[PDB]
Amino acid sequence: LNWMSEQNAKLAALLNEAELSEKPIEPVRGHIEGGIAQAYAIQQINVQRQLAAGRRVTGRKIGLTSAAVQKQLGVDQPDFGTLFDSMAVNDGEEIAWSRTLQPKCEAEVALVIERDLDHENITLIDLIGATAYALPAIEVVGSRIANWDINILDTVADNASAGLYVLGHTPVKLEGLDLRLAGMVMERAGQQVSLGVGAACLGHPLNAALWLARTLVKQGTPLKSGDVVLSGALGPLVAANPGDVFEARIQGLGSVRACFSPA
Amino acid sequence: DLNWMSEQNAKLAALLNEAELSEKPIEPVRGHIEGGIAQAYAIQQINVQRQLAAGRRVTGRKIGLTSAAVQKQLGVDQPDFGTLFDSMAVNDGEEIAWSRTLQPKCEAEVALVIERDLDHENITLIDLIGATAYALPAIEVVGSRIANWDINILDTVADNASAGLYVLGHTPVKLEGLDLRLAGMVMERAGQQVSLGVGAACLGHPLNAALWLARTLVKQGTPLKSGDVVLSGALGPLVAANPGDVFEARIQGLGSVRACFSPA
Amino acid sequence: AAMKISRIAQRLDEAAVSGKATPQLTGDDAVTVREAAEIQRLLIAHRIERGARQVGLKMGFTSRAKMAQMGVSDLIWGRLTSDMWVEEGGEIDLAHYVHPRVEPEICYLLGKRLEGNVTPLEALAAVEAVAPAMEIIDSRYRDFKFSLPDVIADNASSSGFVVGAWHKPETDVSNLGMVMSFDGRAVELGTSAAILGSPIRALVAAARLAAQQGEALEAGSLILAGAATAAVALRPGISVRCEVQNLGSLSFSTTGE
Amino acid sequence: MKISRIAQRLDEAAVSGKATPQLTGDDAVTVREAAEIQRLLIAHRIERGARQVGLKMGFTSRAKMAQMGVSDLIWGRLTSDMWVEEGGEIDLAHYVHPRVEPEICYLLGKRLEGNVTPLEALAAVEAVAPAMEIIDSRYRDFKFSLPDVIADNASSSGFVVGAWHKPETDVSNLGMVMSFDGRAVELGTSAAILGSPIRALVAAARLAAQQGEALEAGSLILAGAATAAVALRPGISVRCEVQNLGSLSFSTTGE
Repeated sequence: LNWMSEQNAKLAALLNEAELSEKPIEPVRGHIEGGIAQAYAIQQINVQRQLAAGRRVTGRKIGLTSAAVQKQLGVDQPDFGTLFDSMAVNDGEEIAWSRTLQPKCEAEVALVIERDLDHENITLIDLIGATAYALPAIEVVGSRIANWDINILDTVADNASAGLYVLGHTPVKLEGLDLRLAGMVMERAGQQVSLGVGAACLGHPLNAALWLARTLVKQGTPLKSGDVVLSGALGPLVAANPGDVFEARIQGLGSVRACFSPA
Repeated sequence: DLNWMSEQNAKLAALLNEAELSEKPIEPVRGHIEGGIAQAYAIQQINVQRQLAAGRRVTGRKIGLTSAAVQKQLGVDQPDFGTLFDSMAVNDGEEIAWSRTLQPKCEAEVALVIERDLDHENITLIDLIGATAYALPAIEVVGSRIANWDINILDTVADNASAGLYVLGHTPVKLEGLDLRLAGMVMERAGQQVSLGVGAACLGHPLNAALWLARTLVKQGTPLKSGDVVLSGALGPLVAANPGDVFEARIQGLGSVRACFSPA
Repeated sequence: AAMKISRIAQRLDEAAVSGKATPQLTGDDAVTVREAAEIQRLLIAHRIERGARQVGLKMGFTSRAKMAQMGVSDLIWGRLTSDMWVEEGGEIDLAHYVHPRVEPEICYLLGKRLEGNVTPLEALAAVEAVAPAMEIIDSRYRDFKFSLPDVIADNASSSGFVVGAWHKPETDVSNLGMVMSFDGRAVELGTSAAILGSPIRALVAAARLAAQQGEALEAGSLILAGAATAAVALRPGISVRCEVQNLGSLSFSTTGE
Repeated sequence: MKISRIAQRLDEAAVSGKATPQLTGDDAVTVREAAEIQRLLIAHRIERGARQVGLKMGFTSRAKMAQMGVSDLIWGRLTSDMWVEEGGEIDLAHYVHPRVEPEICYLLGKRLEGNVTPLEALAAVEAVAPAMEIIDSRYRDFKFSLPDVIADNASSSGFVVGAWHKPETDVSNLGMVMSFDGRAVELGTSAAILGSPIRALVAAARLAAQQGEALEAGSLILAGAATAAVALRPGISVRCEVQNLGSLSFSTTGE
């Protein structure tokens, strides 16, 4: 009702300036007395700022997908961030270091949506019919806040720490795909930096997409045909460094490489 | 472009058109281009309009400089595109008249058939995957209207990215269940391996180059349309073709295609 | 061979048999890695003397992260024997154990003998079938703080093993998901990719380690490739299950209090 | 008399990790001469306690052969000390100046001898796998000599193999990505090995019968290099990704 306040616009502007100057800032949770709702409002102002610059909302990212991580942040539910055409990377493409900000990588299942989920009370059945295929993905999260010092208010206001998203090229339909026991390994320089399984992502990647679909319908911004949903971490995040090449493999889904350029 | 139909551009386009009709390559036109790569695309565009005026049909686009090595030798960090017409189309095994080539060179490529129009701004990989119907094993026969292939970025783009003929295979293969990053490529002639490659050589992946092309076409006001065929890029080195030559290209998991040149 | 080697082996063997913890070596009982090797052999000889036989091997520290955390430069292996076998779907009394933990693993059945410096290629040519498994591990020491030589002498905590269904040897086990659960709720989540990045790598290592002691992986051996997740303390009255992508599940229970 | 000292200086270079000059004028060798240095070169490794475990074909291409002015392939015997654990690490200090190459490896399940067809060859194969050859010329600043390369055992030094794949797997035209720390250094296809790897197995058996040998059961055959060799350097992850055959890797130690 008051999402477009002077306080929110100041916080949104701060995070936006941090991204442009490539210089992180002090935490903002101390300036948010409105709870996670005010943080979502702050995220929203930067979403409109990106739309007003002619960018395209290409999807959403789901965060806090394990009860362990929800518990550290004092929450009993996941968080969501907004993806844009500028944040997209294809498997193997060089990632310019200036596109990251304290980058970390997480292997996830990307779900492409082919039907709008605009109605209230979305079910798992609505989500299955609206899901076209899946893609192996590596999310490259980033932080506009200094040294990743973030509570739920900081991350949600900072677009749930979204940076980039790396997607694979070969789609795989849900029929004949077991996303619960799908094994995950992410490697860097032949080393296993992240280990996981589909079940780690809220029990199943569709449990997270179903959570998001309904959260978005209550925020007045539902999922749309063509949107890519990054369903959540399959394993722990690994901090990325210039020139790093992480390769994630999801059993039955495929592989994807995030290549960071140096300097 | 605000002046893509300049008197200078028309002269260069007619020069290249004439070089092709008389089967006689001309000298490099890079000296005459001062507007850079944009002026070169306006020149390719004039010749496109010339072909449409003769009742020809645009059937797709070709992508060149799909490797960083080749990009570097032309002073650029991006690929180029050319326009394909129905008259350039060849089927697997069909005899190719020598008159239809000009300094012919062969390259194995992945052909992508489009089934949806990508007319909007900020086309994503998701849009492209949804607009790709299937793929065919292809052999591009490039040609130069500039003599002895003495070309720079301006000569090739202006000369329709050195496009020639495109030989397509007959059997479609859907993308789901097709690994184009690791697909092996071999092109043989008289039992010899004349070109070797993999899908990754084409800008990392054929859909990487096709996403570049779709995006560039929207910025030039000529988007990819349904039915268009995208010659995504070389999976290996170019081999000069000679009369009577038969080139076979195999793309593991995609199929094979033969380019047979007539004996002139 | 030494009086200390015999004294520690016998002390470690009764801890195992009684299910009561025994103290670690400090100063007088301080042991060489080479001393631990001899204690490891005598510890197994005690079991063979009671009628059990050697039936396989288990690899320990099967990840560079693991060797890094314990400051080691190679993995540790343990010998498995007919008496550590647990019926799949069976029950175990925690009373015959000191403080047992459960780990999910990938198991290989050798169809032919495997010896020496082998390629992954050659390793799987001698494999008959593959299966998911759970290793029950038990450090027999009391108030244990990590010392490499103690675990070698304590047979790398070998104590129990349970295996699942037969699967073709060409099954891809490089990155299968794994869910270990107590009473149906997951206690550990991971992938078989945790075992050296590719489980066959552990089978190659087992031939390497066994050749060091002039041994070989004989036809019919059960090789536990390594732990895909961290071990979990077992409790009484629980159903322990291991579910693996493309491999089915395996289970066993613990007696009630 | 001469052959024994060339063999020993060549052998010296390998255990030492230090380069040695090419065979010149006085020590100049004949293909035949180079043949005995190679046999004696392996004899030194045997003496040290290693055994012959396979073969490696070189110049496995008509282009590579014509480029070196030869009409046939060359090979080198593989010994157990050249084995490198897959996922392992190597110290470059033990090498004079080594390069890596991606190949196809066949594990022979039965003896193969003589002039065989492609059909008979694969009937003797237990499995196939992707592989990487670690090559190392012992010569310092080498100006190509056929006899030196033969006498230097086709620069054989290291070899690593990937996972078991069924022997009927079509390995005729598989994509190969050899990379250093996740970035490709070489891009190719298995089609590079003579136009079909099974042809290198055929040639491997024709060449072994040339010297009264045979491809024994359980041997390892490295069909050939599908791409150009890339020089190795410290602290790098080396991986070979092959279409339908998975990948294999090994590291180099840092300074």
